[PDB]
Amino acid sequence: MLRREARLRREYLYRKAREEAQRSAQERKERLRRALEENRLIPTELRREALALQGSLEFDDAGGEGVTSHVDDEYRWAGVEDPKVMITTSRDPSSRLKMFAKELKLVFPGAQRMNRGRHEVGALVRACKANGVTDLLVVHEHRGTPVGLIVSHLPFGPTAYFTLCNVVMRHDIPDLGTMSEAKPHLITHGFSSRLGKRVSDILRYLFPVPKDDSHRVITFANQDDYISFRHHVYKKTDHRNVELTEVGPRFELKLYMIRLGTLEQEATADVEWRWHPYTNTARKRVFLST
Amino acid sequence: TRKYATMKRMLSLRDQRLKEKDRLKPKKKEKKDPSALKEREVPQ
Amino acid sequence: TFTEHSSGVTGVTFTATGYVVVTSSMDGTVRAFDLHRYRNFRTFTSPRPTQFSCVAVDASGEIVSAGAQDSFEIFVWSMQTGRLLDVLSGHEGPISGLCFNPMKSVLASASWDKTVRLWDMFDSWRTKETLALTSDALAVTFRPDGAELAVATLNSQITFWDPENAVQTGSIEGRHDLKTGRKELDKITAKHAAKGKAFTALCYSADGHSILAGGMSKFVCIYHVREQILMKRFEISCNLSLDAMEEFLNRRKMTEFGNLALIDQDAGQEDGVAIPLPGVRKGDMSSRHFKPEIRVTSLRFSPTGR
Amino acid sequence: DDVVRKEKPKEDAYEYKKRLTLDHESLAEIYEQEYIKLNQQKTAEEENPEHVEIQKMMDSLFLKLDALSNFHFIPKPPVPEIKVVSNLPAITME
Amino acid sequence: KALRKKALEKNPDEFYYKMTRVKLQDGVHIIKETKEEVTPEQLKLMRTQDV
Amino acid sequence: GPLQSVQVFGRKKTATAVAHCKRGNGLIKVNGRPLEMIEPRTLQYKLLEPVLLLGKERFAGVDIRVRVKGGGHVAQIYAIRQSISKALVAYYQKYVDEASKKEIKDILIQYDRTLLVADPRRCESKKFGGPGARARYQK
Amino acid sequence: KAGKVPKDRRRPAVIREPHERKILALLDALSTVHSQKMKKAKEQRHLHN
Amino acid sequence: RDLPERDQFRVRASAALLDKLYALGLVPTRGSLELCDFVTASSFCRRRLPTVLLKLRMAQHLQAAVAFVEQGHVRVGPDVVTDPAFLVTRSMEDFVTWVDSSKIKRHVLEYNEERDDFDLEA
Amino acid sequence: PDIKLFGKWSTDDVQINDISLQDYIAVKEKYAKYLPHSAGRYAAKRFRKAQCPIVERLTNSMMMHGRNNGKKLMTVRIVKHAFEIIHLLTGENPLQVLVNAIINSGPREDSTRIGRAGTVRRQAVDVSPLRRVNQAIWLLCTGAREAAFRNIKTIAECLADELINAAKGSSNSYAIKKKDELERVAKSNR
Amino acid sequence: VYNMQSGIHRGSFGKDQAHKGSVRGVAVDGLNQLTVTTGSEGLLKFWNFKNKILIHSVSLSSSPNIMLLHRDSGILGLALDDFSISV
RNA sequence: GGCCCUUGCGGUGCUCCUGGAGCGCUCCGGGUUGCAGGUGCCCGAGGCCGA
RNA sequence: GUGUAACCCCAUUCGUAGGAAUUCCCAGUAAGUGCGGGUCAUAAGCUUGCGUUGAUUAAGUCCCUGCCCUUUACACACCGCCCGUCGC
RNA sequence: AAAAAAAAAAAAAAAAAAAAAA
Ligand SMILES: [Mg+2]
Ligand SMILES: [Mg+2]
Ligand SMILES: [Mg+2]
Ligand SMILES: [Mg+2]
Repeated sequence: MLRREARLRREYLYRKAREEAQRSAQERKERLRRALEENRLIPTELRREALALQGSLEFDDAGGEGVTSHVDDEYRWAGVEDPKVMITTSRDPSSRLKMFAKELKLVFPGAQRMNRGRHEVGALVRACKANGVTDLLVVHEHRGTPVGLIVSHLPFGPTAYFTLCNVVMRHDIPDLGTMSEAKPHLITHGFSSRLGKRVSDILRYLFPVPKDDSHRVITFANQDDYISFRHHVYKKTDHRNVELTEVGPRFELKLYMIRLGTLEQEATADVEWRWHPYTNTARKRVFLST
Repeated sequence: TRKYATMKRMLSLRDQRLKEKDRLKPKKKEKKDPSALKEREVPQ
Repeated sequence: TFTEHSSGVTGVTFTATGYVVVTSSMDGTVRAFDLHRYRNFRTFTSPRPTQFSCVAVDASGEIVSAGAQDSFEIFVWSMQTGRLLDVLSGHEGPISGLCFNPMKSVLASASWDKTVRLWDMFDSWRTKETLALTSDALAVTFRPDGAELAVATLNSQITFWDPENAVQTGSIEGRHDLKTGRKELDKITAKHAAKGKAFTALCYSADGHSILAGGMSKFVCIYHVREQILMKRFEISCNLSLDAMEEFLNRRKMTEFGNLALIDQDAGQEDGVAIPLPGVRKGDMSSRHFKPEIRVTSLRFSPTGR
Repeated sequence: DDVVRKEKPKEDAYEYKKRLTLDHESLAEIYEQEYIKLNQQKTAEEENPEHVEIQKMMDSLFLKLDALSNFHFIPKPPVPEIKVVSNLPAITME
Repeated sequence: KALRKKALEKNPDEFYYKMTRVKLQDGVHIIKETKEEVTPEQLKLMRTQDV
Repeated sequence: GPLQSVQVFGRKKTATAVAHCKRGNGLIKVNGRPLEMIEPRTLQYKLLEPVLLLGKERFAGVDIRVRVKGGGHVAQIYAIRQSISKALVAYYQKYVDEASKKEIKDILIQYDRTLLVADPRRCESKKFGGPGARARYQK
Repeated sequence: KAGKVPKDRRRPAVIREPHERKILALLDALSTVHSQKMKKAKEQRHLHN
Repeated sequence: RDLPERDQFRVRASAALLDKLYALGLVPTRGSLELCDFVTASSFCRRRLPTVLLKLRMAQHLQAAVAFVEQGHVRVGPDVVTDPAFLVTRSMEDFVTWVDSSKIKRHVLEYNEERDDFDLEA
Repeated sequence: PDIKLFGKWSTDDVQINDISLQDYIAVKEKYAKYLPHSAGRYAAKRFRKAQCPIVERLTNSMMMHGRNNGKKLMTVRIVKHAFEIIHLLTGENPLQVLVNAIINSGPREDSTRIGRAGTVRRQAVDVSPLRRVNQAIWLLCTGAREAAFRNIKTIAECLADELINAAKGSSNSYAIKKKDELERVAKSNR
Repeated sequence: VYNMQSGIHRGSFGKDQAHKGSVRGVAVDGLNQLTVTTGSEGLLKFWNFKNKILIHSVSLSSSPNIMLLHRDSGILGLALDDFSISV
């Protein structure tokens, strides 16, 4: 199994290297295909090798997988199987942190929370991979308030680092009751840039495919690179009029890191994107919106 | 006494009973002898 | 005779009560057949395309289980409903074998990571046990009462464990007993090959006082489990037209250039029908088909005991 | 904006029954329609000489290929179909 | 970072013929100096030259 | 002619011990010190477990030296016991008949399997499995 | 490093006469200046190229 | 290829063929049928066991790699194979390793300072 | 060879006079150890701690009570001193004393409660042997801890006298009082 | 008793000697559980093979001559000097 | 344990019956040997390499 | 953790703690102890890694508080119709 | 390019010699 995991990773990185070549290889194919379909001069860059493209074009069919994308390879079983999420905390947690980790279990369908004792960081990733855990969440705290969040996709998936800003928990609010706990509908709003499409994908795949008539709503709203997490359930009193009742925790997120590897590989994994605060134009730039 | 990974005796590609075009390579490594004189053609 | 399966069948089992036979195949399917109406009434397949290596069915007959060559995980289905109840994970490497406890309804599976794992089915908290071994495991069998367990390991030892207490009751060393002979094409001698071969088939007697072990040889060894001694050795065959039967190859056939086995190989493959293909161990396309090796693929003992 | 269910190539016998009951609308009447469709499609395969010729080439090649791998390949999931059993004693199957 | 990446794909079963005569010391591959292998006759000869 | 010697490893958590056993008169030393000088002495009997199981007649023909590093007190003691037992079994296999090796091995296994085979403690918990029994969960 | 050599095995060192060291010191000092001269001329050629 | 691109028969046949070739390793990725004309007689030779031993850095010379399988130092799972003509699947190449109680595995373990007489000899 | 606890207390002479508790007290030849420190996994599965020797269970349950948890060697020496004092005072095998004390301290029937906000009612119920052993050990350890608190007397002497009194069956011990009151309440609620 | 592989003495039966007279025959059961020996004095003794503890002794009418054991059946054959055979 | 022109020491040159794979030999007998139809087989170099 | 150990152990002396309510927790888990780092966010009486010692009870029901679903693949065997209202 | 090892010299330098990156 250890050799299998090492073998698969090299295939994953190796395919990532040639994704740019294959996109360039594909893009020049349609221009020739457009050139033959509508009788017009073949572009001079395609003037040579034109017959070779035609032969591969004639081979092209629906059966082939097509051009490879690293996002698809990372999230291979996103739709077919329901995700399995495990939630843990840092060593020696506070009382309020153990409340927060208890609430994230209810938010994510099918999540489980395990006590972090003396478990080294490396061993947890090994155990999660062995038992088929899809996603791993690690949460930090400062003076009884959660302050950091890490989301990791176990099969050599991307690792996303977050910092929390305005956390309000249900345990603060009296006599709320019990949650609906049904499979939720997802509302993603404000993500427009290419990186914004990347980040919204990571957050969406933490959830299973819901039912059509589900009344549970989870909203991720981006406003000036700050993502707002909101949890609501609605009741249709009558046509065109809807009532919203808030349930669940309320907190904000700020992304500053995405790494290709897992949280066991800080020393080897490459950085897809980092937040650089000491750039001269750092204060006047946003990345999740265009 | 026993041998392993044996292969049948076949023609080699460096045999001179082949033509020069067909021959693979002379497989010769040349080393500049320190005692050897360096001679060059440099027009004045 | 049932021909529903397309590829070879790796394992087969009867249910404990009914006249029902369950098979697992390389097709990726586990099929159940009834003898009352002679039909394949239930077929189980994995959500993922995988090949199964063995089958095990509970004594009650409600639970059907199978293990894979590659996906490294045990699949468990329900007999009456036919849906995938669960996927048991934790092993590393292929699963060598499975067996249900006849009286307790727990599943024991051996794998190539030097481990044998016990799974509890009708347990609210999903208790699991691991049994670590010095070398890779190959087979697992329960005694008829179900209070003792036997594991064959790659170093040719049979270890007897107590499943409920996870304690090793005993061990049996069996490397010397498996007299193995050299094949015609082997460069190495009999002893060097024997140092790398172990038992691969085990079966308890009806009473359980003796154990039968077999592998790639013409001998089946019957051991007394409590004394850990070899009571008897049975010779399966004396046919010398089968490969690897005799330990020392005849000196008469040797010449200066070797025993020249390929001449006889071509003479034997002159049967035609197919074309021998390089790299096939078994089958029509295998070159070494006219004189196969002697191997005892499996052993079983009658529940009657006669 | 939810995760969209992807399309499986594998069809279990629980959603196979649903499809037949869906479009048609007694159980024998449902099975009668599908069986005729299955035979009609099977006749189409036999009436095209090229597809028949290609299928025989696949059979010869694939039996060669799996032998080289010693029967270690990715399997094909079984497709659900309808079969004709007739009312006569079970001796005939023996 | 270049070195740590190489340790990821390291195969423990790898074999090289240098490994037979050389043993690791604390993990470091030290090439031990070759022995001179003098015999008693020459050893007696050096002492006569020294005096 | 050549000396008959065997070196074997024993492990317990981060404690690792290397034991060298050769032909001798019965001397057992740990880090240059006798067995009775190893601290803590509260577990001294745990350190004397193999000898009392096998008697001095079997240990009278061998000399064993153990070098142990890492871990704490208890882990080091367990590593030393495991290394001593494994080294003795290996020596009687290599330079004595196999019958005595089998008898010593099954006595040691019958008392406590830890003396010969180290079992690492891994992560196994209810949390990895889903709620409910393996059967009867979602029908 | 393998610096250690036993007492019995070690040999006395060579004792050079004063004339020999004068000749030997001349060559090393000459070689140091010559080696320095060539290395300086190396950089001038590379910069000009 | 000559069959129409929008034909169900072609699509199913194309997926079955590329899935078998990818498992054997003859084709690098499960792409289009364009990759299927790149398979040659040499593509089969690259999947033999002796050249795989060369890839896994267990051997460095092809004559040495062929020598080891004949002398029975390499096993694929519990089975030990002595035939140099043995194509190994991508799954099975993960379980080629030195057979236990072999002098080469003794040399490897001695080099790494991980040799214990109890486990190997047993 | 003969295996004796701490090198001086034999286990062959130990015998159990209760047939019900024969299968749940591990003191005989197979479970005989030199020290009450084996580092096994006896909490892994249900009913497995019945295989743990009774002295090791007493050592573990004496660590929970009135101590910073995780100090096992101190508890081992406390048990050794208690056994030495018991042998000095009574003159018989301390293992037999411990077995008799555990046999005597275990309640036979308990009271299952059905409780509402207003009042609680009870029904007398049977007790399984495993719970008998668990409650016996827990009561002995708690009695020793309570006797040792705020007194010029180390825990070893209080533990020794507790086992002595419980084995004798005297009512001067904490566990005997608790057992008698539990059976009395169960009798009253029949 | 000697080990065949090493040739090392592995103990002896009896405190000093098994029999007063000469030992005519020895035999070992197939399962290595019982060892039976004979003496010229006319005694037949059965021993445990492992711990070498005497079990039972049988007196014979005449001195035994030769002795063989049929292991699988467990049948022992005795020839005596009075020309009779006892099974 | 035994050895007494010895050795915890080492080397050579011939002999040692082919399963199918040296068949055919008591006698008798061996002389007058008294145009259906065939179209085969062979021809691929691209490295998820190591040094 | 490369930028010019306590805890524990033996022996000596001395000598008679936090309500009502409420939160969290199932195995290397609860609890105690030491030793590092400050890593482009957060962090200074704080934050995160690493190791050492290591437990008691429980492996099951819907009784309370609630949550998610349902009441239209004909092997053998088993079983044999959920109910009510208002609209069209 | 660079971390080494073996010699001499001057009040560190100099010739050879291996490994590693590229
Ligand atoms: Mg804690
Ligand atoms: Mg801790
Ligand atoms: Mg308090
Ligand atoms: Mg701390």
